[PDB]
Amino acid sequence: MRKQMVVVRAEGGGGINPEIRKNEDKVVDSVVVTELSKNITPYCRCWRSGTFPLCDGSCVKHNKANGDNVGPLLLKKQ
Amino acid sequence: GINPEIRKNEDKVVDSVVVTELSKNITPYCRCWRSGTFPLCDGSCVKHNKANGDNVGPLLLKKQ
Ligand code: FES
Ligand code: FES
Repeated sequence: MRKQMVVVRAEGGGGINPEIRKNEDKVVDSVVVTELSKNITPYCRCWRSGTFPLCDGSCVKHNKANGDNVGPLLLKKQ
Repeated sequence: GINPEIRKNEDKVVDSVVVTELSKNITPYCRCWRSGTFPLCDGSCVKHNKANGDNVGPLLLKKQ
């Protein structure tokens, strides 16, 4: 959408992940659950985190800008 | 927007998993907000990806 080479990604389209790992056929991440170190580890469901697949709070910025309500998955040891 | 309809009465939709409670060897959790079994993945991602030229997929929680 909007070619200047540079493609400006204007508007919407149907997608939800404009930027992350676009070279991958399908972005899947795996967690072997015994590898968790903290009691609670938040995982990103918004495709905006700078530490994706972890949540860095970018969801907060996305929600306010877009009138959305997404948030992370909390993996808990206990 | 990312989430069309899930739990709009919540200003921020968060789910928790106590990993010792998982039953399947690999349990897929939805990151696309299209699953009919959200927060689980039911493969709606695949249809979404095809329809919208996207490449999103689940988080897989594995025992081994
Ligand atoms: S940064 Fe994506 S869910 Fe928090
Ligand atoms: S149904 Fe949403 S990630 Fe598979």
